[PDB]
Amino acid sequence: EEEAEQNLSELSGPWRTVYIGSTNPEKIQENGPFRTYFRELVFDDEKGTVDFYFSVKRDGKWKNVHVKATKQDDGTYVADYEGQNVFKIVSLSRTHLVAHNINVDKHGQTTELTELFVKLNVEDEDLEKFWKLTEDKGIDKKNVVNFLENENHPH
Amino acid sequence: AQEEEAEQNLSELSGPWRTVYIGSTNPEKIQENGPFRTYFRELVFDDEKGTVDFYFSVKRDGKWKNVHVKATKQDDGTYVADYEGQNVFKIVSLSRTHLVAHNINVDKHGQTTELTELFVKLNVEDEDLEKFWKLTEDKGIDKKNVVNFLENENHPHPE
Ligand SMILES: Nc1cccc2cc3ccccc3cc12
Ligand SMILES: Nc1cccc2cc3ccccc3cc12
Repeated sequence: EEEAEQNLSELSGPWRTVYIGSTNPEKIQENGPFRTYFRELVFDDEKGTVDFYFSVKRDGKWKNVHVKATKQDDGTYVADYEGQNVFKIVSLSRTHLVAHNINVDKHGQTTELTELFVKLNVEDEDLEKFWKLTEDKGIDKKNVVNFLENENHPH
Repeated sequence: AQEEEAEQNLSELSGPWRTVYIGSTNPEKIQENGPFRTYFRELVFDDEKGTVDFYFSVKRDGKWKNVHVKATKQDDGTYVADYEGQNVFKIVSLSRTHLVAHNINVDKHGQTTELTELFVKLNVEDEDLEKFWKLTEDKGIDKKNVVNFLENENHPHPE
């Protein structure tokens, strides 16, 4: 019985959007800039940054977007995306993230958003059980597809 | 006496699941446009009827399809289901977060293919859901202005 050491960087990896709420419905409606499907998040304790990787559909087509947020002294984060954003992490753990974002667009319009995201965790022993079974059945490693990375890098 | 009955309570594990890895003795079956290149979405276990409903997506002929398959348990402990032929699969390892399975498929030409798979569950805890709803209520956001991204038709394509 063992568990990996807790590190903020250990939180990095595949994450998925569960719910997103908005004070302005238009921002999260179809073709809205904040109807974001998360792919991955990367936390960097040293630089005080969080890199966001998500997909959003615009003009009827899906786009992959990357946004880097920078932490401030007050613990909040700032990021440039469809205007200026100030993001606060309300709750964070190995499996979930609840955040509050304040966005002010190119027209001075303010929108507040809430979100719940969940992390997809793949444990070491589960991976080992999969590979053992795979080799027991005589399946070549090149005959294995990684669906998770496909979902994390869509098109 | 052979083995004894197994106290089975998997109803608990129902919910959103995702495909991590799928291996195959026949690469054609899981290559692009392959029938088993299946992206899981949801799994529902019924302990009383002894079944498992699979909800997944697969790309066929350049087109995405949402598929629903019902599997039925057997005295054997394995499950059988019809999908691109006859299937007999076994759950090798299972927990609140992962599923490792072995499936044997025989297509319409009698060809036998063995597949292995690792799937992970997307667990949404009540404590976290409550935190989200409280925060959402605090920001004066109406429940109708909240979008569910777990169960939504309009989503990105993995390929
Ligand atoms: N700072 C941000 C940058 C890009 C997308 C975001 C999407 C969000 C969704 C819910 C709550 C906060 C969010 C912050 C975001
Ligand atoms: N019963 C099933 C129906 C449809 C696709 C499946 C894909 C699988 C992949 C690896 C192991 C078992 C599988 C069972 C499947």
